[PDB]
Amino acid sequence: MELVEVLKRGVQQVTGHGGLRGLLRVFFRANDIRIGTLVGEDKYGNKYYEDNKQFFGRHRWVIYTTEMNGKNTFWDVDGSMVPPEWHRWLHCMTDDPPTTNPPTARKFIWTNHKFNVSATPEQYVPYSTTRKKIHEWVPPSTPY
Amino acid sequence: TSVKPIFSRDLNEAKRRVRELYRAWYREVPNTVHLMQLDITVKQGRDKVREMFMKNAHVTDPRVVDLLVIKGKMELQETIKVWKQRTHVMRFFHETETPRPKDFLSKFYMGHDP
Amino acid sequence: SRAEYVVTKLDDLINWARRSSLWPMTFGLACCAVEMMHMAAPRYDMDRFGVVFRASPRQADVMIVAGTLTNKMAPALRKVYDQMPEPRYVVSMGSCANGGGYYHYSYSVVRGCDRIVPVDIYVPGCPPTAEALLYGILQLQRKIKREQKLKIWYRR
Amino acid sequence: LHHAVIPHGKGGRSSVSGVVATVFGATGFLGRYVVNHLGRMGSQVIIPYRCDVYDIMHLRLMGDLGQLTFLEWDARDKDSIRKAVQHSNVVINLIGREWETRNFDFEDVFVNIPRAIAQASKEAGVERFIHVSHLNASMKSSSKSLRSKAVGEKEVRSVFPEAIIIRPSDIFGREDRFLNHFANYRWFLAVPLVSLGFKTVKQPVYVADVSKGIVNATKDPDAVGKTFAFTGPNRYLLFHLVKYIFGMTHRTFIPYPLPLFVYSWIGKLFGLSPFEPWTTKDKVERIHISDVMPTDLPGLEDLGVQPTPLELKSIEVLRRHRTYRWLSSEIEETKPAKTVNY
Amino acid sequence: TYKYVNKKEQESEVDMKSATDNAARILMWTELIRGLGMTLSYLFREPATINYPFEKGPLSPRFRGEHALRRYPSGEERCIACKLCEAICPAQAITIEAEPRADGSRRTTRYDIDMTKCIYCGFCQEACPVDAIVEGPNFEFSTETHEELLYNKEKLLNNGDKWEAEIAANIQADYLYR
Amino acid sequence: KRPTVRPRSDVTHKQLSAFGEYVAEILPKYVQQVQVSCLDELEICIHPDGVIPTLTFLRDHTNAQFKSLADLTAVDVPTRQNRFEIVYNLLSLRFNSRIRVKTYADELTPIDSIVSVHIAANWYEREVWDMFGVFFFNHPDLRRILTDYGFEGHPFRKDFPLTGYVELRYDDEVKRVVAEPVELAQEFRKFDLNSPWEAFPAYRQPP
Amino acid sequence: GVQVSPSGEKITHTGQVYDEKDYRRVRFVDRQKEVNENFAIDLIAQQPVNEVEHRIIACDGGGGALGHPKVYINLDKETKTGTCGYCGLQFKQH
Ligand SMILES: NC(=O)C1=CN([C@@H]2O[C@H](COP(=O)(O)OP(=O)(O)OC[C@H]3O[C@@H](n4cnc5c(N)ncnc54)[C@H](OP(=O)(O)O)[C@@H]3O)[C@@H](O)[C@H]2O)C=CC1
Ligand code: SF4
Ligand code: SF4
Ligand code: SF4
Ligand SMILES: [Zn+2]
Repeated sequence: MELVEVLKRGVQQVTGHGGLRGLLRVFFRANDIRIGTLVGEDKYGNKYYEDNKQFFGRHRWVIYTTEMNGKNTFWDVDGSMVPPEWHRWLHCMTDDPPTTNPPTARKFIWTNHKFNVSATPEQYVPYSTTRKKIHEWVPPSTPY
Repeated sequence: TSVKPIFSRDLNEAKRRVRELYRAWYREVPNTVHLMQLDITVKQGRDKVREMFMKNAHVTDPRVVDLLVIKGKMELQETIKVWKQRTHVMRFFHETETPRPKDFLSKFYMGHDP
Repeated sequence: SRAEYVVTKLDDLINWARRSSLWPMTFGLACCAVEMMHMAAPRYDMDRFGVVFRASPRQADVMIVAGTLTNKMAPALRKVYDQMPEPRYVVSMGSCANGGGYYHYSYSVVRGCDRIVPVDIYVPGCPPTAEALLYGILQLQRKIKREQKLKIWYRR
Repeated sequence: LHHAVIPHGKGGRSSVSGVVATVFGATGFLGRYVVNHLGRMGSQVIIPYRCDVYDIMHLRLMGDLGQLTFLEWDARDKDSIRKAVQHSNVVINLIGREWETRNFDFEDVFVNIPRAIAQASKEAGVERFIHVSHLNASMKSSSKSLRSKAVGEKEVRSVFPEAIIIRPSDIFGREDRFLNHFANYRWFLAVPLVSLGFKTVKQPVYVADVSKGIVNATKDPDAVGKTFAFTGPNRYLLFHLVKYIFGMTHRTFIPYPLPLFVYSWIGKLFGLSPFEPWTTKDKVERIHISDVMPTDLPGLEDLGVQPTPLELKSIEVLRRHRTYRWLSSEIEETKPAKTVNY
Repeated sequence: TYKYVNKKEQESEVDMKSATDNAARILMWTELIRGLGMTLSYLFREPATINYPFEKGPLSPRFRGEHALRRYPSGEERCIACKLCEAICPAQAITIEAEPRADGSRRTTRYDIDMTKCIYCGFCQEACPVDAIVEGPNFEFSTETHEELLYNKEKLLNNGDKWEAEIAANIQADYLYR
Repeated sequence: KRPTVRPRSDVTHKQLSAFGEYVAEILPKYVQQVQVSCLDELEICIHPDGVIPTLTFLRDHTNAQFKSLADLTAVDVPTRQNRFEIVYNLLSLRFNSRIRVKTYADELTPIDSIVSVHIAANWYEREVWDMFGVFFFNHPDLRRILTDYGFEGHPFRKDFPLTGYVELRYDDEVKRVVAEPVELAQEFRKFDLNSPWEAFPAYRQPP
Repeated sequence: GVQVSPSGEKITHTGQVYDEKDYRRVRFVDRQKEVNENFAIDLIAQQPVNEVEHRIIACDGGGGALGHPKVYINLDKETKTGTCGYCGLQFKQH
């Protein structure tokens, strides 16, 4: 009956990630055994998938890297790791992934995406950008 | 001249209300210090009550005095009940602000204030 | 083996239990708390991360200061913050709570809850998207993930 | 005089006072109040810390946007001190612990570190350097802590002349280790004392008076090579002081004699605990050392701070030791202690 | 036109069957077992929850989030120090102190935004006549200290050498509405 | 024809204008300067001593059943000697009309309360006092409703600075929330936006 | 095009740096002073000077509505080259 059909789909998910070790790397790391079409990959390592059958919101997902900039992000995975060209697609702002519709290239757009930094070094520290407004008087260097 | 009265025929009559409000506070300092755990002793609490009155002892308009008394009773109502907590009652004592100086030379040394 | 190594694993154990059981306090002041409910709503369930709302400060680990903090309320917020047993965390949410926000220049708004409670993470926005607060909660969880409290104890 | 350092404003937050300061004991008990009085006015306090970033959390108050900068360091490891005392104008060294740890002796917390802070500050080019010792810091002393501070006080001055050596008496405060100590003797049925506390005189000083003194020590043009002694008034007798603590903390009072040799060995037992010990052989001797007179030193009055009597600011700390049926009692019902000029 | 919500139509009409229907209702909790039925249905439904870190909820091109100072394709800064984004900002979050750039152009020497004062209202991007300041989709930039939310021109150009691959597509897909 | 300009239903201007005169000659002892605006809304100015008779009349009278007190505001105008211009907006639910009643006041010239007539005033009635310092007679409770328990001020007065005179912060020396004089980190930037040209010639004021 | 000041600090495109003796440098200790390395003076100069046929040439950002307001330059000068006021582009004739 239909119960065999769904139990057959479960076998596909549990045995559709290369092997056992492949299942482990995603089950405890993403809590999502689903499998869908591989739309593309980043230069950092992020893998983007899509499954049109599922409902809105759950039909596009990432499997993040294990390392982005010498960070060891196997566990410490945060949302600020999707590069801009995919952040548009992953958030359902467009139907076209950057694999088929590449972003316009410019000589000043960042090549290496930088995740959010809040407590690690290489942190943002605000400062004033204007120069001095009042110049003091320098006295003569010799008496009288 | 020719201004309508508010709870005061003349200054002397309005001075009785102030004396009535003072008797309401002097009887009240020993109950707030205990009802809400204040770090002050009753002797110095009554001093602040008296001090807040000498701040306004130079006024002579009957209408103004009545409004001062009306506000004081409201200030007393919020203290009779514990509507205003230890944070609000201890706000009068100014236990944190640096004592602003009076000597001109001290003012001249720090800041551009007159 | 070294005694330091065992210490860190215990440090990571105590931190882990404090990461996956982060109970906030039903303390939404105004107008960000509507998006603090959406965080509790079906789409962005907080029970996923073992995050459960509890009314009593005595049983709350984190305090989400969401909404404008006014002078009349300032004494109450500090009192509630004091009641939370340590270790406790504060997650300032929204512009009104981070700084003064839209009411920075009003006469009855404390310009940011950082003046009254020590804030651990600031979630910008007005209101922050339910994801923006969830990124804040997760970024708070990664803060506990690196405490080093038992590791320093061996060094004392 | 860089234009940034010049003082500005009416005094308070969001102001400038030109008191860029490196406080090396901010996480402690006296450091909390020193930073507060620096941060209450306009001062950029650099707070070196080795603790958890959680234990320094409470210090992110009492200072406007970016008036605090937290840096990590290790006392043994050089080149982390210089990185913190580089741009500062005044360095306030409050480092001090009342017991030995596995890594740090008293020599390594009262003599070595102040030398490293002092040497790293003179080379850096600071103007002042405020140091804290104890009033009973005589070389000819009995406590291991007091004697070490005596050497550290001399060694700090030799490396860094024109230092300000502050010598507070036993400091009492909210999270202190003086009134919160005797008040905690209730957990044992009685309060052991040496010679019932007679022949011992204490001159407690309030923290805010001490921190006001430290904060005004980085302003007053004089007091650049002087040695102070913040003692406070009302030299009580230890029996009368502890009897008064239980007067506010309406518990009991059952003093009894106890030789100092037994009362030290028992104290030495509590010093074996890996955590913060309750008592130690060194803390037994400090509590039972008569405080010298302040005659030959300037003191608080010569610096612009009014000493605060114990009776005024004792209920703030001893309220939490009361129980219900005595939590609401006031200062009036205590018959305060008797001062002794002995 | 009104509508009665809790007004009985006609009453005083009950027989044994109607009487026993109410007895059965009250005396066997029929309308409470009816409420249980709905919750039981909901258990057998797919939860709406989405794994936030791995699948992120939907947005729109007009979304208003982190700020960003844009540049022309050549590389030149768009902002020309016209200073009417701080005229309309209803929180006085923006400050500008522009001076001539020594090559003749009118450019800014300070463009600091206080993200703790900002209310993400979008008036500054619709006031700018060169699209110099925009608001990219970055809603996730929470920090661990108040200071990193006080953005300055250097941060705002970094956010703008980063999200242009996104910001350009968003503007290119809603500028016709504007 | 003119999609921009609002349609003008001049019928409701005549009805209001007739009623304003009807109220004017049925209560002459207090009524002053009844007027009707372009936007068809009536406006009656009343001597402050006549607040109760006018408000009681406009509620009970059969032809004026203004039973709902929409709000009780107050406009501060330092120009005029009687600064505070208390406003009463009223609603009918019978004749489907709104009527405004205005009186003047002063920081030393209180006004009689209305809680006897409209209980809705009660909270609005304190809000004016808390915000403008306009004492009201015969009120039951009359305490601050909005401001903190320790404001020695009246925020909505035009002579009150926007940032206020006091700020709250937490202090460890005293272990409670304390109050200190305000020192803003970035001063409020007052924008001088007024144009120097006569936008509306219909409101010219000759010298 | 970022140059380091003698104190080792990085100068921004607005020419700012903190002196070696300024106390405000503390904020950068254990952190970094982010500066945008894509300067605006240098990038705009690397563009070629366009040559047109008319003596009056329009300039907009290029995309029309995505550029800057429509302006008109005068190219009668021969010693200098006309510059658009919004974007730093340049135009000549001949
Ligand atoms: N009764 C008193 O309190 C008296 C105090 N004093 C002096 O006051 C100063 C501080 O008083 P108090 O604050 O009450 O004592 P605390 O122990 O409360 O202050 C300890 C401070 O010193 C730091 N510290 C201690 N040992 C080391 C170390 N080995 N390496 C680095 N940092 C260290 C602590 O850092 P962490 O928090 O990481 O331990 C903490 O910041 C001391 O110098 C003491 O001698 C003088 C007379 C008596
Ligand atoms: S920050 Fe915005 S959303 Fe949050 S409380 Fe303030 S106004 Fe409301
Ligand atoms: S989004 Fe609104 S509040 Fe924020 S900077 Fe722009 S104009 Fe100001
Ligand atoms: S960002 Fe735009 S509106 Fe603001 S000053 Fe620059 S050009 Fe003008
Ligand atoms: Zn151009």
